[PDB]
Amino acid sequence: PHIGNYRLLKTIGKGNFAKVKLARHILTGKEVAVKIIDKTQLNSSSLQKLFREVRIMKVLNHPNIVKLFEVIETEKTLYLVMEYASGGEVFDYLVAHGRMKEKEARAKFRQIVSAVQYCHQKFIVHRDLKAENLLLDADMNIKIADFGSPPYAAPELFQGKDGPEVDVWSLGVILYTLVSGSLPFDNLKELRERVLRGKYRIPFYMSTDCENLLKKFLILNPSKRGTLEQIMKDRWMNVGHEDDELKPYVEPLPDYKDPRRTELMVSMGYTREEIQDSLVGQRYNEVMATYLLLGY
Ligand SMILES: C[C@@H](c1ccc(F)cc1)N1C(=O)C(C)(C)c2cnc(Nc3cccnc3)nc21
Repeated sequence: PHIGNYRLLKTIGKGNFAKVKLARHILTGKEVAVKIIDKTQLNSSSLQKLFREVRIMKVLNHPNIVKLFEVIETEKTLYLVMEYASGGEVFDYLVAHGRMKEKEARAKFRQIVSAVQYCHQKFIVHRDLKAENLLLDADMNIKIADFGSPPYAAPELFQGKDGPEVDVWSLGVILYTLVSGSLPFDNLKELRERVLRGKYRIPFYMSTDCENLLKKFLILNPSKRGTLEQIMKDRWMNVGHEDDELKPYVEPLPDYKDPRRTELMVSMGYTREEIQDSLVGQRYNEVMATYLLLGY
């Protein structure tokens, strides 16, 4: 229970060679979730997908996407240190709470759309968004997990045809999933047909407002599906947010020279130059991890 700068606590998840353990950054006392991946047992394609994830995770900085703090690499094992989302799975919440009232769903959906679009600003497409890919933090805010399933697929994804247009369909599914508690389309062929028809069951409690937005997402033609920037201006998206309309994610400017954190770090034996080089170089080393975590 001591992998590098971290002290391992519980095991919030296990699986196929990859296992997530709740840990604590010893220098800052902060809580993190360490994704421990055994590369010896990983196949040809999954390693390519893993390295894609690590490369993406490094560029993103959205309050609704799980932050990466450190990358601890060994020959056989890879350790990815990410922010731990205390709330749990949105899936278990939809299971327990029953479903979400449009007001609650709106708050969480604004974040989902903002986060996904932010990836799109950077020409990054998730290609597979699911309600069991969505996490909740302490204050019940969405935290999109990782890039590491079929009812969430687009029509042309069956028709044999990969860009941002795909993520727009999946968000329609996600929105429906949140407000109703169920999947809009349901063996194969039965799912293939119902998704291709486009016709989904509209629940009795749904508003005209919410159904219009679903229509903006769930469009059969991939070429006729709206962008996330034009969908952000939708009425349902801004109900109780009249002055604060949803706009493409801000992205804060870099504060690589915080005096509070740098004095504490220089005290720890870190050189002022290595603190700067690690952040400018975006190395995600023990220096970078210590700095990002100190800012909490
Ligand atoms: C364990 C795993 C995860 C991710 C998405 C899920 F939908 C379920 C589990 N997982 C991860 O890989 C990473 C991003 C490191 C992560 C961070 N935080 C949490 N929190 C959590 C999940 C479930 C119950 N209580 C807490 N799970 C994480």
